Amino acid sequence: QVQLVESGGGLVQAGGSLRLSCVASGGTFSNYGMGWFRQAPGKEREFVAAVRWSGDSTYYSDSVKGRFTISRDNAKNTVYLQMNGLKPEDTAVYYCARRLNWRFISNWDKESEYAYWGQGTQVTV
Amino acid sequence: QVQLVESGGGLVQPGGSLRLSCAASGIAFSRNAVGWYRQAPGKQRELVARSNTVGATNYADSVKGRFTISRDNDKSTVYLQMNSLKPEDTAVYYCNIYLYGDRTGSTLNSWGQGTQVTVS
Amino acid sequence: GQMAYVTDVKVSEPTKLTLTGTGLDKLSADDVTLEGDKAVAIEASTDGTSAVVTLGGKVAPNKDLTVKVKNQSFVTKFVYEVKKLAVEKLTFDDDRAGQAIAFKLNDEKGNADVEYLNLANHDVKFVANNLDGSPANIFEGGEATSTTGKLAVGIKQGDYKVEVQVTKRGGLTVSNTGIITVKNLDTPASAIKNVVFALDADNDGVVNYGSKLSGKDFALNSQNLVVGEKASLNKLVATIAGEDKVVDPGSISIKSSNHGIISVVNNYITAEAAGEATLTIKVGDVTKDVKFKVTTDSRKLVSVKANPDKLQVVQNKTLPVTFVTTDQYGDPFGANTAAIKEVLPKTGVVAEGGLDVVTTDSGSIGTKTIGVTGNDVGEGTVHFQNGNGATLGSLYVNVTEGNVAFKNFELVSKVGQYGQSPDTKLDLNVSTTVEYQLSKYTSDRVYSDPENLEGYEVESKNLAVADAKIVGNKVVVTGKTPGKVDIHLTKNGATAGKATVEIVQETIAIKSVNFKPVQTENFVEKKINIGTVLELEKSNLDDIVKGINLTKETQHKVRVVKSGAEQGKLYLDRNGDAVFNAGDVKLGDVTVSQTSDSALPNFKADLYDTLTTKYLDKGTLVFKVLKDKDVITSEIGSQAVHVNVLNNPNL
Ligand SMILES: [Ca+2]
Ligand SMILES: [Ca+2]
Ligand SMILES: [Ca+2]
Repeated sequence: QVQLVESGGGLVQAGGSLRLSCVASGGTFSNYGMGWFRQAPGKEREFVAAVRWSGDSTYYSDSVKGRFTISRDNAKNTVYLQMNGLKPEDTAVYYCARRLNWRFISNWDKESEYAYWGQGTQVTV
Repeated sequence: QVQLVESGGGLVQPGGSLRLSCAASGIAFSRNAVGWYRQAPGKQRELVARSNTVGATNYADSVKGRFTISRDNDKSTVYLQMNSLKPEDTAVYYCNIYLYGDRTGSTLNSWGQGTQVTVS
Repeated sequence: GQMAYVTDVKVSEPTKLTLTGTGLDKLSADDVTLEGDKAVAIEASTDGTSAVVTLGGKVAPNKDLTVKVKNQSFVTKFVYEVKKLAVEKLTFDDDRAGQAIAFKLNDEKGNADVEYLNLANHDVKFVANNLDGSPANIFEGGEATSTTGKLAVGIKQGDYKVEVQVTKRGGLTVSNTGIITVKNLDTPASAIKNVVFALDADNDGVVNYGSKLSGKDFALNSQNLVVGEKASLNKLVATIAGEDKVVDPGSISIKSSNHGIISVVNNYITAEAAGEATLTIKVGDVTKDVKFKVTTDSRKLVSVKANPDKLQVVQNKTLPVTFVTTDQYGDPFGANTAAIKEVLPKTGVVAEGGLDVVTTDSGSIGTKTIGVTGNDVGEGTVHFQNGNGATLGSLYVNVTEGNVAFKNFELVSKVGQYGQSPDTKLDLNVSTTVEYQLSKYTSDRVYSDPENLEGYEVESKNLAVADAKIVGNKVVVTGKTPGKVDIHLTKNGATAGKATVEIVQETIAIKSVNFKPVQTENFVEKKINIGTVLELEKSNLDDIVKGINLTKETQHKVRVVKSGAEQGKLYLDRNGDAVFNAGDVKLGDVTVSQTSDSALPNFKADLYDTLTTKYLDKGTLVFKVLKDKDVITSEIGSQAVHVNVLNNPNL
């Protein structure tokens, strides 16, 4: 099994920026897709961003498009997410996820396509 | 994998006839219109004749009456009866699918080596 | 004519146009022409506001197309927009060539053509995976990815998750996933019996398999080809799970030991040059070697044989003679009128123009049953000659004087066999009917002709066992249930014929059931179902049932229908596909009920989800195996499951 340890969540102000990372440890990191998900206290799980196993294509949540930027570093097996202009309405626990399937790109926003999950870092704006 | 095998070309004198054959493979033969195309030395490629999936034929006004195209879905083969050969038919003849809207077969990726037709 | 008005023309698929308008139900395919070709089919909606027009070919995307519908003209362009994709849930063989991952684009009927998609500026990528997410090397070249979808020959069995990604060149990618199964589709044959090759005698590329041949095609008797001839299998019989059967052509492989003598393309063989070559026919993992010879001697007619070769016929009566015409190799030869000169004897036993042996009928090349009419009384031999006067064969004909001294009720299969009993055994598995006739005989006991059955009546003396009716000059007996039945032919209440027919029908059935030993269920969360009482061998489709003892030996498996209205139906899976269909035999039904004293609120009659024990369930489930679930007295056996969830003390 592969474990996901995320770090980079704190207490930012209305209109600032915060960067959070996700270090994995198991097998080949460059062959599976990465996805950032969040769950506000009292609401259901919602997709925020996804990066293709091979880069060159990124997906963004319709409510967060233009503000956030997902990127990856296969050399240091870490998932990155540049949050710009953070607002209070997106206050949620930011969990991270790695895809089960080798080189699959379809259904980047569906929970079924991710077998490994993180405990989530709290980001309170 | 696409395969196109032409045959039937000859060094026949003027006025003669040539039975052109084509054994096709990998081109969804029965689901496509097929046709014979020709290319003169130092000239563009043109569609001489075509036969759609039900046997309905079309010809270039340059070869009407003299050329008749036939197809066989059971053998995936195309035939071209070259009656009354005029020197103006000097070209290497190729068989391929015909896509509506293309006309010259320019959009196609795979072609065979053709069969040389020489009428003195 | 009718006002048909088109307001919009759109190329919705590589081969189809969609028209919008009014009165489109009055348009014929001929009314629509694209780039000079009339459409091949047109399917309008019931309101006539739209119509799908099928073209005689594929269209090149982003190319100007002129579409004419009656006096209206349109210029359109096919913009192929892949919006959705569906990967087929197909099952493949672990060792078979010519297999590809199938998929459908948008709402198209039929599989996407990867080669066409490439010409339409779309690239396709396939990604195979084991269910655990790891790569699977199932594509050509022992690979996990593909650009064509073609599968390798030698795949490790199991289930696979495959993804198809179609991307427009310089545009967006559309992708979806699917689950395929890699099984042993292969025919599990233990032996290859009869291998019948047929000549493609009319050189049309078509040789029927599993049915009557067409055109000039004939089944070879020999293993000789003439150079330039082509041939293919008409049937191959193999022993599959103890039964001989005509194998599916898709399961046969044919290889030549010498390609310069006989070459093979998809089991279609070509005689390349004179000499010898061995054809190895492979079905599953069993093989048969067939040694062929390629000669340079064209098939010529050498033999005309008659069955019977000695005909005794009454004057003015007609009797059948079967003629078999053959070549120098002993193979069928289609003889036309001019091929055989029928030299009639001067005694006049056969009339001038009374016998022309023509054996060119499709499906029956080289064989024909022809009526021979007795002309002048006497004896004589017809000689069958070729153009050069050589004798190819002969038929002796004895024409006898006519009268009627006897009328005997006879089986049509024993016609003209004086004194043979009309009594017969009719097996309903081979045939449902048996035919009789009232045969007329001369005072010299020579079979003349059947009696005209106008004015006669026929009666079955046991309507449940069989029915009997007069069809022309025959009595047709139709068998219904096993037992002995008397058939009576009469005229004005006088007996003209009697026959006893023993109807038999052997059908494999359940003799007994061995249920699993069952114990009282004292705990919660225990699932109870058909598997609690019957030993199952799990399947992805209908499960195999063990312990169902049958009345006959068989290698086929007993299965139970997993779901639907027929759930619980036990059947002998005669084709081995884990689905109840084709020639499978229904053996019975499995049912479940709770006893009258039961307290099981979550009980369900579903055999796979009968009960999951919960606090204070107490009762008894009775599982039954019956020959028919609708006849409670057809019960073969039962097994009860006792439920007593312990919850004490309970103050
Ligand atoms: Ca044929
Ligand atoms: Ca004759
Ligand atoms: Ca079956």
